[PDB]
Amino acid sequence: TALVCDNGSGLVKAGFAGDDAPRAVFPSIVGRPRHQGVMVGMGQKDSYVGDEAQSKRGILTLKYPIEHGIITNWDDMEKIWHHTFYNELRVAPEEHPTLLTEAPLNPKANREKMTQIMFETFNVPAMYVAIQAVLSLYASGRTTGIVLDSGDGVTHNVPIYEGYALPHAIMRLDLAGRDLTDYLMKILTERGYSFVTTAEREIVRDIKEKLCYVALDFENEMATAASSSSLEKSYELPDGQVITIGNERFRCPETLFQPSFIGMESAGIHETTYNSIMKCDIDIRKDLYANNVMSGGTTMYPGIADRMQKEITALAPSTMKIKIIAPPERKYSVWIGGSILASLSTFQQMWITKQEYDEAGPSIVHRKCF
Amino acid sequence: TALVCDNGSGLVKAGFAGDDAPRAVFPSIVGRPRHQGVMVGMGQKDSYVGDEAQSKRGILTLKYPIEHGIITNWDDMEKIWHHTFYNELRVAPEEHPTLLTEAPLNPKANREKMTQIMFETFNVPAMYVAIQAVLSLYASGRTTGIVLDSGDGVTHNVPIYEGYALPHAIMRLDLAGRDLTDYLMKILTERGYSFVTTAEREIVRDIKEKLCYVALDFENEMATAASSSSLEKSYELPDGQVITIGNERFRCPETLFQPSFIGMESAGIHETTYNSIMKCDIDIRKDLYANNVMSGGTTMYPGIADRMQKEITALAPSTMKIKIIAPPERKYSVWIGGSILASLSTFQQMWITKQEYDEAGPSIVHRKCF
Amino acid sequence: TALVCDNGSGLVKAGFAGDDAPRAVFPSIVGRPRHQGVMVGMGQKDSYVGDEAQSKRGILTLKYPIEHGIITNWDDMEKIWHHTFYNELRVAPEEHPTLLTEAPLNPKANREKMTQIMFETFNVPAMYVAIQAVLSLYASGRTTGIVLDSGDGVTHNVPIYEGYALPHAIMRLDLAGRDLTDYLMKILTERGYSFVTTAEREIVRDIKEKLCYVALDFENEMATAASSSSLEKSYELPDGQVITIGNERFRCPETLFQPSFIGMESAGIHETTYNSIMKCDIDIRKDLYANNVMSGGTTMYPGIADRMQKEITALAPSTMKIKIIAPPERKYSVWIGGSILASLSTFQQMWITKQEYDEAGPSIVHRKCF
Amino acid sequence: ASFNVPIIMDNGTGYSKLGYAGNDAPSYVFPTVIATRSKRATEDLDFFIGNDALKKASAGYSLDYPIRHGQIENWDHMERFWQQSLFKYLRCEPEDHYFLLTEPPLNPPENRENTAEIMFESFNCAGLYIAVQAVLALAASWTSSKVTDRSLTGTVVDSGDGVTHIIPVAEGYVIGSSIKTMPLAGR
Amino acid sequence: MLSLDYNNIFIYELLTERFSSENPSSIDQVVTDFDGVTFHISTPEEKTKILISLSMKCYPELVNYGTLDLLKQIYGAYVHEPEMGYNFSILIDLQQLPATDEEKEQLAMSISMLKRNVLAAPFHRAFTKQAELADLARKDPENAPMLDKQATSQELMAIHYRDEETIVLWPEHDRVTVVFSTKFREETDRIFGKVFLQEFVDARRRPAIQTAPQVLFSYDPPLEIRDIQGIQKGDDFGFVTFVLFERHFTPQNREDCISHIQVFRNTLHFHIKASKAYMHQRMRKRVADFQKVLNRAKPDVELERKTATGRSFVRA
Ligand SMILES: Nc1ncnc2c1ncn2[C@@H]1O[C@H](COP(=O)(O)OP(=O)(O)O)[C@@H](O)[C@H]1O
Ligand SMILES: Nc1ncnc2c1ncn2[C@@H]1O[C@H](COP(=O)(O)OP(=O)(O)O)[C@@H](O)[C@H]1O
Ligand SMILES: Nc1ncnc2c1ncn2[C@@H]1O[C@H](COP(=O)(O)OP(=O)(O)O)[C@@H](O)[C@H]1O
Ligand SMILES: Nc1ncnc2c1ncn2[C@@H]1O[C@H](COP(=O)(O)OP(=O)(O)O)[C@@H](O)[C@H]1O
Ligand code: BEF
Ligand code: BEF
Ligand code: BEF
Ligand code: BEF
Ligand SMILES: [Mg+2]
Ligand SMILES: [Mg+2]
Ligand SMILES: [Mg+2]
Ligand SMILES: [Mg+2]
Repeated sequence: TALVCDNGSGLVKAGFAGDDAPRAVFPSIVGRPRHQGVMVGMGQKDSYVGDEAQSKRGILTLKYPIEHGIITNWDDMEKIWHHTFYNELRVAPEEHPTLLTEAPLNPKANREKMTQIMFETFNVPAMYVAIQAVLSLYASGRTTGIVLDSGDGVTHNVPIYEGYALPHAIMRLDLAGRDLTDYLMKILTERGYSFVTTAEREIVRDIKEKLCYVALDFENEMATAASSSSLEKSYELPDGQVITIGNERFRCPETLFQPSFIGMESAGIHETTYNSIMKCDIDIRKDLYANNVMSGGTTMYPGIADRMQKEITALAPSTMKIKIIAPPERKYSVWIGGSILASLSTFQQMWITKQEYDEAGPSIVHRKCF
Repeated sequence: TALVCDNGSGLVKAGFAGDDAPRAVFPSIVGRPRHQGVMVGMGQKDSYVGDEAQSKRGILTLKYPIEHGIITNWDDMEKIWHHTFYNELRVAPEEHPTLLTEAPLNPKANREKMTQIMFETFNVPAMYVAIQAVLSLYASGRTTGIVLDSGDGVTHNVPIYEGYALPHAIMRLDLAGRDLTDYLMKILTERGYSFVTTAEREIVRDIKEKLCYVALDFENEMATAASSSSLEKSYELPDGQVITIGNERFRCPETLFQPSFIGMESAGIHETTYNSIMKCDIDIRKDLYANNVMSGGTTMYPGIADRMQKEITALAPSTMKIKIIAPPERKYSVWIGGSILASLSTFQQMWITKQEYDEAGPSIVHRKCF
Repeated sequence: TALVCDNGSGLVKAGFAGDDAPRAVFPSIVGRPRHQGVMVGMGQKDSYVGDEAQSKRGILTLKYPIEHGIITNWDDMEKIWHHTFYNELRVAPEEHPTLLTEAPLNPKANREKMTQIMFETFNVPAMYVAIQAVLSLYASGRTTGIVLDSGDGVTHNVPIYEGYALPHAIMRLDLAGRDLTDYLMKILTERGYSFVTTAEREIVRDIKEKLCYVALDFENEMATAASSSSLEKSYELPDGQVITIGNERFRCPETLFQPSFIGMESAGIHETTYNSIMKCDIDIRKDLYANNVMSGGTTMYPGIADRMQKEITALAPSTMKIKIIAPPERKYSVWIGGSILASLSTFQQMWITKQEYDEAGPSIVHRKCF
Repeated sequence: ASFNVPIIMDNGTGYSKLGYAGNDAPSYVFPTVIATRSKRATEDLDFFIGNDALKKASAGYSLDYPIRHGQIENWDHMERFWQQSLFKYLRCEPEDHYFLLTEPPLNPPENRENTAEIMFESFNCAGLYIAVQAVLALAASWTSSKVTDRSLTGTVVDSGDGVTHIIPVAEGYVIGSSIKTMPLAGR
Repeated sequence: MLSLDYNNIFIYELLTERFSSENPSSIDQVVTDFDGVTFHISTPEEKTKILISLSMKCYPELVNYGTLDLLKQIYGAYVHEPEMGYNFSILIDLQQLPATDEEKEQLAMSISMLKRNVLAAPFHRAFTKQAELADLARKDPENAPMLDKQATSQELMAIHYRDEETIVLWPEHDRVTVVFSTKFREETDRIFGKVFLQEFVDARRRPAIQTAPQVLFSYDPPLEIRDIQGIQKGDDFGFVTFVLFERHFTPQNREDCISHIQVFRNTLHFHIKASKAYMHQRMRKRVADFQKVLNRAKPDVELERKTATGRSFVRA
C-alpha cells in the first residue's frame, strides 16, 4: 500500500492509499524552547514537532517550515516528514511508495528539493508529486469542474474539463487561513485583546475555527451587528479568561471576498474564480459553472457556499444555474483524492521509480508530474 | 500643422505632423490611490495619468483603458486624451485637425465612439482614423509590402500592393506585448519571484524590455541554457533586490511563435504572415516576400528579424527572396508614418471635417476612412 | 489657537499649536499617600499629580493611569487632564480645541472614552485624535518615511508614502522605556542594589536617562566591560550614597534590539522596522529605507541611530542607502508635529465639533479621526 | 401660469414638512437630516434623507443637518435634500408646479439667491415663492379659508427647533420694522 | 438614490400606517406623480373606508387596450365607481381588511403600484399576443414573416402618455419592440439630454451589457411608426427603441420588465437633475483649488492667537 502525504501549510494530512480518511492530521509546526532550562533531564528535547509542540506551546517559539505552499525551512521540514513516517504513521518509508502534493505555480526548486529529500534521505522506493487541485476532483468523483482550493497557505482555482486541465486558466492567490488568522489578531486588537506570541497566534487560529462565519450580505450584516446584541459570541482562553467577539466574526472571513482588508490588490475568491472560467475556451464554461468543487479547510466557514453561490450568480450570465459543490468532508478532500489516485491500477505506471531518479537526478520530477 | 496620435494599446505616442518623432510618449495608463491619505497639506489627487501614475505607482492601482487595441474603459480614455491635449502637447484640441490611429478588424463601435468624442467632447476642427499598418508603409517609404505590426495589445498583417490594400488577406491576432508580460509574470514564479500587483506588472514589463530576446532556434537554445549559466542575466528590482533570469529570458518572446504557450489556438507570427501572403493574389506574393515591413514595440526583441526570416524561408518556396525590413526607428514607425500622411499636400482634402460630420453623424467615419 | 495635548504613557507633553516646543512637560503620574497623616492642617491633599507627585514621592504610591498607551484608570486620567489644563497651562479648556493623540492598534473604547471625557467633563469646543507616528512625520519635515516612535509604554512603526499610510504594514510592539526601567531594576539587583517601590522605580528611571547608552556591537562591548574600568561609572542617590554600574549601562537598552531578555518572543526594533518596510508595496521600499524617522524618548540613548543604521543595513539589500533621521528634539517630535498639524488651515475643517458630538454621540471619532 | 396644486415645503431646522396646497395635512413630516458617506464617482448618489436617514447611522453614514438656526448653511446637502424630496417623496415634476418655500425673517439675501438659483437652474421649477415663515403661521389660526373667518391683525410667535421669532402683522401687512428674532428654540 | 421606485411612496407609507393603526383618522389628500398623473386619497363616508382614485390624461386610450379587465383582475372586490374628476377609483375598508401582516404589506404595495398597473395593459396585450404569434410561427416558419408584417401594422399600440412623449409598441413572434418618441422641452435639460440619450445607446455596444434589450436611437422615426398620430420627425424629438426579445419577458421577468420599461424616461429626467447636483460638487472643488492660486498673493503675517469663539487670548 502506498503512502499519501498532503504536505499542507497548516496541517500535514497523511495515511495509506485506499483508506477513506487520513491516519495522521497534525500541525505543520516545529517548536524550539525559548526559556532557561533549569531542571536536569525531565524528558526535555532540543525541539518538538506537531502535536507535542502544540501541547507544550506555552514554552516554545513555534514556526511553520511552509509559507504559501513553499518549503522555506528544509531542516525543520525533514523533521516533519521524519515525524510523520516514524512517529505518527509508524512505518519505514524505505518499503512504501509515497504520493506527495503541492499547489500550482510553486518554484521548480521547491519540487526538486522535495523529491531529492524523499529519495536521497528517506530512500522511498517510488514517489509522485500531484497538483493538489487535481486530487480534489478525484475525491468528488468528477471529470469536469473548477476546483476552488483554499488551505492555510494558498488559494487556487484549476478548471478541468473531461480530465484535461486548462493550465493557462489556473489562478493562484497567496491568501488563506494563515492570513485570515493574522488579520483576526489585527482586528481583535480593536476590541481590546492583545495576541502576539506565536503560541497566542494559535489561540486566535482556534477562535477562527469555532466562532467565525461568512456574512451572506456583508454591509447588511455590519448594519445588523452595529445595532444588536444577538450577533456576539464568547470564547474561553486557555487561561479561563472569557473574551467576547461581534462584527469581528464575519469581517475576518470576508477578507476572502475583499482582499483589500489585508492591503492586497487582488480581486476576491468569487472574482478570481469567475476570471478563471472566463479565461477558459467558451464551450466548457456551462459545465464549469455547474461544477464549482470547493476544497481545503478555509472553505469550512458556515455560509461560504451560500455567499460564493450568491456572488458567482451575480457575475455569471443569468440563463444558467451555478452550483457550488461543498462536500461535508471537503476539509480532507485533497488527501481523500490522493488516497484514490495512489490506488488506481491505471496510475501505478506513473510513479517516479528510484531507478529514474538515480539516472536523471531531481529534474526527473518535471518530466513525470504535472 | 495637424496633430497625430497613435493611441497605442500600451504607450500613447502623440505629436505634430512634420516632426521626425513623437513629441510625447507615455504609458496609456490611469491610476487611482488604493490607500488612505493621512497627511493634510499634501496635494491629494483623485486620479493620475501617464508618467505621473507610472512614477507614483507604489500606492496606485493601475488600469490600461485599451485592451487588445479596443477602447474598453471610455472614461479613463477621455482622461488620456485630455492629458495628451492639455498637459503633454499643451495645445487646445479645437486649434489643430487631428489624425488618430486604429488597428484593423476593430469593432465599428470603437471608431464611431472615438469620432463622436473628438467632435462633441474635444470639439476638434477635423479628424481622420487611419489603420496602424497602412502608416507603417509611409514610414518605411514603400507602396508595396506586407506589414507585421505588433504592439502592446495586438499583432496584425496588412498586405498592400502599389498602394491597394487587400482587406480579405488581413490577419489579426490579439497576442502582443501585454500577453508577453502576463506570461513572463507567470513563468517568473517557477524560479521563485512572485509578481502579482498592477504595479509589479510594470517591473515585469521593464524586465521584458531590458533582458528578453528571440532565440534563433528554441529547442537548441533550451538545451544550451539547461547546461550553463552563460545565457543568464540579473536585474535589480526598485527594492534593491537582484533577480537572476534563465531560459525564461527567451521562452517569453517565443510565445509570439508558439501561442500554445499561453493556451490559445492560433498560428504564430511567422505562419500568420505566411497565411496572409498565401491569401493574396499569386502575382503579388513574389513582391510581398521582398518588402516585409515590421513595426511596433513587440518587434524590438534582439534576433526577431533573424527568427522571422528563418521561419518565413522555411515556409515560403525556396526559389525566391525573403527580405525583412525591420528599421531601427520601428518602435515609433506608426506615428512617424502618420506624421508623413498628415503632412502630404494630397491628404488635406481627406479629413472628416466638423461641418461634414454633424450633417451625417459618427457613421461618416466608415465612408471616408479605410 | 488650539491646545496640543500628547498624553503619553510616561510624560504628558502639552502646549499651544504653533508654539515652538511643549510648555507643560511632566510625569503621567498620580501619587496617593501611604502613611499615617499625623499633623493636622499642614496643607495636605488626598492625591498629587505630575511634578507635584514626583517631588513628594518618598511618601506616595506613584501610579501611572496609562499603561502600554491604553488608559487603565479614568478617574486618575481625568485628574491628569485637569492638572494639565487648569494648573500647568492655566487655561479654561472650554475655550480651546484640543488635538489629542494615540498610538495605532489601540482599543476602540480608549478613543471613545477619551473623546467623551473631553466633551462631557472638560467641555472642550472641538477636538481631534491624531495617530502619534503620523504627527512625528510632520515634525520631520517629510511626507514619506517610516516613523519608529518609542515612548514609555509603546513602540510602533507607521510607513507612509506620498502622505498615504499603508495601514496593513503598521507594526505595534508593547515594549518601551518602562520595560527598560523594570529590566534595569532586575539587573541592578544582580550587582548589589535593591530598588522595589514605585518611588524607587523613578530613581532607576533617572539612572536609565543619563548613565545608559546603546552599544554599536553588543557581544564585543560585553567582552570590553568584562575586562576594563573605562565602561564603568557612578550615580549619587537622594540618600547621598553612590551606585557604581558597568555592563548594566548597555544591557538595559539592548532589550530593544533583543526583546528575548525580558521574556518576549518578538523581533527587535531593527527587525520590526524591516518587517514593516517589507510589508509595503515594492516600489515604495527605497523611499522608506532612506527616511526611517526616530521619535519619542526611548530613542534618546547615545549611539542608537548608529546601531539602528548598522542593524537595518545588515537586513536590507546592500544595493541601496539606509538613513536613520534622528533630530536632537526627537524627545518631543510627536508634540512638535501636532503643533504643526493643529495650525494648518485645512485642519480647522477636520475637528470633531461640540455640536457634532452632541448630535452624533461618542462613536463620531471612529468615522472622523481615521 | 400652470394650474397644478402648488407644492409646499417648510424646511425647518428640526423637521421638513412637505405637501401640496389644499390638502388637510402635510404629505410628510420628517427630520431635516441627510445621511452621506464619511470605478465611477457615486458618493453624491448614495445619500438618504428624513426618517429613512436615521436608519443609516449604524450602516456607517454620517448624518448632518443642513439647516441650522433656521437658515440653510450647507448648500451641497440642501440641494441633494431637495432633489430627493422632489423626486422620491413628493414624486413630482418641477417644470409643472409652483413651489412655496419658507425661511425666517432675518435670513441673508445670499440664502434667497442660492435658493432661487437651485430651484430655477438645477430643478427648473415653473415658479417660486419664498415666504417669511411666521407671516404664514397667522393663516393657520382661522376657522376656515373663507373671508368672514379671517382675522388679519395679530402678533405671531413662532418657535421651531432652531429659531424663535415674533412677527406683528396688522390688516394683512407685516410690520417689518418691529420683527424680533432669537436663534434659541427646540434644539 | 441610483434608480427610481416603481410605486408611489406616499400611498405605500400611508396605507402601511392605516393597516397597522388601532384608531384611524380621516384624510383628504391629492397627491401628484410623474407623467402628469395625480392620485386622490380620502375617507369620504367614514374614517374606516379609504377611497384611492387616479387621474391620468391618456386613460381613455388605455381603456381601448383592455385596461379594465386587468384592474378588475388585480383589485377585484375593492373596485368602486370612478370618483367625479378621476378616471378610476378603489374603496378599501380597514375593518374588512386581509388578515396577515404579509397580506397587509402586499395590499399596501399593490394599491401604491396603481400607476404601473393602469399603464401595464398595452404591455400585457403585446406579451400575450406575442405568445400566440410564437406558436403560429412555430406551426409554419415560412408564414411567420407575414404574420409579423401584419401584426406590425394591425397589433400596434400607441399611448400619448404625456404631451412631450409617445410610447409605441407592437408584438412580433420573437419580440416586443417599444419606441419612446422622447423630447426634453426645458432647454438646459435638452442640452444634457443629448449626452444622456447618446451615451445610453453607446453603452449597449459594450461586452458587459449584451444581455440587455437591443436599444437603438435616431432623430428620424423607425419605419413601422412613421405614420402614427403625434409622431413628427422634424420637431427635435429623439426615438429611443428597445427590442425586448423572448428572454427579456420570460414569466419570472415580465412584471419587473413592465415596471422597469415604463420608468425609462423618468430615470433620464431624474438623472439630468441629479447630474447638475454632481457638476456643482465638482465645480466647487475646482474653485477651492483656485483659492490656493490667489492665497500665494497674500503676504505672510500671523493672525493673532484667539479662543474658539474668536475672542482674543494671552498665552504663548
Ligand atoms: N472548521 C474550520 N472553520 C474555519 N477554518 C478552518 C476550519 N478547520 C480548519 N480551518 C482552517 O483551515 C486551514 C487548514 O486547512 P488545510 O486544508 O488543512 O490547509 P493546508 O492543506 O494548506 O494545510 C487552517 O488555517 C485552519 O485554521
Ligand atoms: N525594446 C523593447 N524590447 C522589447 N519589448 C519592447 C521594447 N520596447 C517596447 N516594448 C514593448 O512593446 C509594447 C509597446 O509597444 P507599442 O508599439 O508602443 O505598442 P502600442 O502601440 O500598442 O501601445 C510594450 O508591451 C513594451 O513593453
Ligand atoms: N535621555 C534619555 N535616555 C533614555 N531614555 C530616555 C531619555 N529621555 C527620555 N527617556 C525615556 O523616554 C520615556 C518617555 O518618552 P516619551 O516619548 O515622552 O514617552 P511617552 O510619549 O509615552 O510619554 C521614559 O521612559 C524616559 O525615561
Ligand atoms: N409636545 C411638544 N412639546 C415640546 N416640544 C415639542 C413638542 N412636540 C414637538 N416638539 C418640538 O418641536 C420642534 C419641531 O418643531 P418644528 O415646528 O417642526 O420646528 P422646525 O420648523 O424648526 O423644524 C422640535 O424641537 C420638537 O422636539
Ligand atoms: F498548503 Be495549504 F494547502 F494551503
Ligand atoms: F497600438 Be498597439 F500597437 F496595440
Ligand atoms: F505612551 Be508613550 F508614547 F509610550
Ligand atoms: F427651523 Be425651525 F423653524 F426653528
Ligand atoms: Mg492544502
Ligand atoms: Mg500601437
Ligand atoms: Mg509617546
Ligand atoms: Mg419651523
